[PDB]
Amino acid sequence: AQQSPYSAAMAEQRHQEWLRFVDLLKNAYQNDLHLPLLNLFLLPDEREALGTRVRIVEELLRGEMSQRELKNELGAGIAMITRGSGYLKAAPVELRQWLEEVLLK
Amino acid sequence: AQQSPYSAAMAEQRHQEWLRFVDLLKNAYQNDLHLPLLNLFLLPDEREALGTRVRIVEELLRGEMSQRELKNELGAGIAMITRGSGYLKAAPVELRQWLEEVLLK
Ligand SMILES: O=C(O)Cc1c[nH]c2ccccc12
Ligand SMILES: O=C(O)Cc1c[nH]c2ccccc12
Repeated sequence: AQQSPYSAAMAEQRHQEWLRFVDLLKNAYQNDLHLPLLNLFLLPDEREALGTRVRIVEELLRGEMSQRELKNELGAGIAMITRGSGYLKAAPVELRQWLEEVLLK
Repeated sequence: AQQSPYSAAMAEQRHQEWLRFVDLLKNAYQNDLHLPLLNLFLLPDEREALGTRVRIVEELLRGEMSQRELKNELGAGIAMITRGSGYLKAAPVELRQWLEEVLLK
């Protein structure tokens, strides 16, 4: 319907594969195997990017850090700030409010 | 290139930033917010890569697919298979045993 069968079939396969990762990691957390699982599946630079993205989201929500501090401290230029801001705007409000509670105390 | 206090301090700061993401995601799984959280923090191509890496690891552990089949079906050339094989060999025994259990049924 929304996609032609070739595109739909590939998208469904990718969706199943993504959820398989999500469920594997879900159970790894319950078994205290999440740290080595994430070391296996994410490269060091990918893990660093995730740590830095959390700080970018935190500082965007907090509102105190300047654009130039975002670049110099977190490597986030104008375009990245605009993309990150867009992701926050697109997220469910419930997630955004939860992030505020957890990341901002 | 023996580590200096400067480099050690920055490495520990990056480590704490990574653990902060890990804990944030742990708590999102507990509140059923992991799916929107992962859409915020990972780009689509990064999510696809994680889904494909799970299949690569599964098929490496199962040992049935050939190198040509891994390339054709999963996009994993010989260099990536060598890296992935090395990550599995370096994983802690508890993780390798668990992955064999859950990925191979
Ligand atoms: O080595 C890479 O290019 C990325 C990567 C990270 N973890 C992996 C597990 C299996 C296959 C590839 C990867
Ligand atoms: O847009 C990017 O360059 C990657 C990215 C994904 N989620 C983010 C959240 C905050 C800042 C950057 C990103």
